[PDB]
Amino acid sequence: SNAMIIGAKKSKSANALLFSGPQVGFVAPGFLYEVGLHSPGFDMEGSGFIGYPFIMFGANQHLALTATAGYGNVTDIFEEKLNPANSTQYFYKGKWRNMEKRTETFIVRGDGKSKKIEETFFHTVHGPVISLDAAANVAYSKSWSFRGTEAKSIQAYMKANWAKNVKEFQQAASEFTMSLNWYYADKKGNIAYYHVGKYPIRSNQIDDRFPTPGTGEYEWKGFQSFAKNPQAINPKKGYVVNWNNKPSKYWRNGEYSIVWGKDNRVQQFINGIEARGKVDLKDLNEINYTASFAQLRTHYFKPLLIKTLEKYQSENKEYAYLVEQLRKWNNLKEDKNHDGYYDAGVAAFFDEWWNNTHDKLFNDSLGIVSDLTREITDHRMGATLAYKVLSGEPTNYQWKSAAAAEKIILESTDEALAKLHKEKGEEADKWRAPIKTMTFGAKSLIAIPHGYGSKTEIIEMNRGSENHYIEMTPKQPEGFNVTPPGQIGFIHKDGTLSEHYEDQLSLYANWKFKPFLFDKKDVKRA
Amino acid sequence: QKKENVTIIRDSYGVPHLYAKNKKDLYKAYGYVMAQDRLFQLEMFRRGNEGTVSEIFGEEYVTKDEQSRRDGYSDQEIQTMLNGLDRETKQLIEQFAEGITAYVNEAVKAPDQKLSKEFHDYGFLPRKWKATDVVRLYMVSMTYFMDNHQELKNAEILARLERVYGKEKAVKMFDDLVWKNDLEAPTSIQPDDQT
Ligand SMILES: [Ca+2]
Ligand SMILES: [Ca+2]
Repeated sequence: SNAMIIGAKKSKSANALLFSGPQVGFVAPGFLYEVGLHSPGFDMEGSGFIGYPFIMFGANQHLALTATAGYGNVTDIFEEKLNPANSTQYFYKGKWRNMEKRTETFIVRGDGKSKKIEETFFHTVHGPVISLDAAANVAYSKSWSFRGTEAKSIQAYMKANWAKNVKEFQQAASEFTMSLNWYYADKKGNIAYYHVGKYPIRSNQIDDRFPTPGTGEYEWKGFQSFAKNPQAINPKKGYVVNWNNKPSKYWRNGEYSIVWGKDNRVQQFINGIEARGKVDLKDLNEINYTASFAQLRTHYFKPLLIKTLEKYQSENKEYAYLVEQLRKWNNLKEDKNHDGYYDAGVAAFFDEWWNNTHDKLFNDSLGIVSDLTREITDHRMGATLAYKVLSGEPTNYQWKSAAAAEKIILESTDEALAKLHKEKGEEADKWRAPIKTMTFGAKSLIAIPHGYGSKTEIIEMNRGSENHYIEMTPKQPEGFNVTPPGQIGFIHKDGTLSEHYEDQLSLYANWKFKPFLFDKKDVKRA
Repeated sequence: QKKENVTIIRDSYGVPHLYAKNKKDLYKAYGYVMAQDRLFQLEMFRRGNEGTVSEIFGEEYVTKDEQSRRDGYSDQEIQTMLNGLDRETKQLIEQFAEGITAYVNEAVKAPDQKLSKEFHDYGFLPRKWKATDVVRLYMVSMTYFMDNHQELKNAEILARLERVYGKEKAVKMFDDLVWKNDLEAPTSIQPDDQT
């Protein structure tokens, strides 16, 4: 998920701006639900996740808000020491303790005939048992810092909906117990950013990248004050951008640091904001378009590739050509002429170059753990370690010397070019790859079916599942948004689809939007 | 535009805009319009949290239902959560559930017109809702963004590296794979911006 908030000094109109882009996948019916809520002193328009009695992406009379996932450290795993004579007992604070046991019955549809299966589940003082290592007399239990406070988080979000100023919104933020980033913009020109959640006070004797021994010496000691959560009102830079990246330089997240490295996809939003002076909502939309189509490895890896090839272009004419094509490429995989092929043929070379390079960097050392490390070293948010190795920047382990790294870059180039020459030809326009498409399907990230989906294909975009663009003018929030696939999920018994089942797909695919409605006079004619 | 005590204006995209005299009425209407538009989705999201999807979609979802029940909460535990909220807030969540239930009751009485195709095809009926079920709808999606077992993956990475390469090399490699803090990682705010 991505977000931007723009303060008065960075906004062309001198009004604070907000951009939302939650990434919750693409399903029909959609993951989001758009609504307008109007009662005395409470006027709010926007969307929330399906089933939520509150808006997360939108604006009330006073403030606009959005959120992105925090990735903060709110789950710890405890390694329980099991009694070798009784695997339902674990050692805790000097004594064997008994696990709480629960039997659960599952009715399963077969064929039609229904069957009953039973399973037994265990809890310790730390939480549910998630994994057994019986060989080691260990069980693993899971502690959430928000355990039992999920309803308090709902209440906090409702209070954010009802809030009228920074003080009230910050109060709501301080009560939210799960790990999100919250973003705020108001009609007085203020912007604010909060990394919300209840973050536990951990033992300073343990390495928080690994499970914590569960014997009692290393327990959490409460939760830190909200005043220690990363947060800023009216930061000096004049804006905040985020694409699930790190809140602030010294904020840590334990086992999940793999998302917060030097190479990070938020660079697309930083680049776009820093390349401009004062901005309007149209500028924000252009930044979203760039991020949505960017080949994210280009930011740091395309210059490294060019630098290597340039050293050898006097001997290798194919390298001179590649350099020219790479330099003129705008780093996007886009289809501006809607012909079904990505516009830059060299992007197909670059994709294959990267895949070859990643494998040559790590297969010889991490191949034996690649079922777990490939998701780190080729992560969708960035490839920091690969960047450091190829650039010669300091690492703890000496993966490759600069000479070995350069040979990898060259071998990967030769292999990628040889395959393109064999299958498509020598001109880059022949390399253009067919676009990847996506549908709004039947199964969301909760991993169970919730409808019948849609078969309408649109180009894949690394983009929010909805977008709002809001300007907090003195009169009212104004702007535009899109909430695909459509508002209404109802399909009649006879197969008739609601006219609002997928009537926002074209807007979404074509970078068009519908007006943000706030004034009732506008609503009645919308 | 159509009127209980709440005026509902559906715009040209079908988005409902609710005009109420108080929050109790507003939140009931909010649940009602969401159920009108999304009842089968709401039902299945709830079943996801309760671990009852395999009642509808079969054995392919048994392990998913097991995980959901393993890590989830009983109705009583959720009710205790609701009882710890501000009185008014709990009441509004109850109103929201009453609105969903109002549509359920309408749909089961006129199923051929008001129950969506998936219920007819899968051969079951929607049940009525309580405020605890609203909390379940929050948990099924929000917890996904918070819950992970990366600590266990990390322990496995380190152990496998150590058994082939030895401890000193494995530690260096692991520190490059899952760092303590990359001081060059781009950040949303600067340290001097902190309140
Ligand atoms: Ca942790
Ligand atoms: Ca094209």
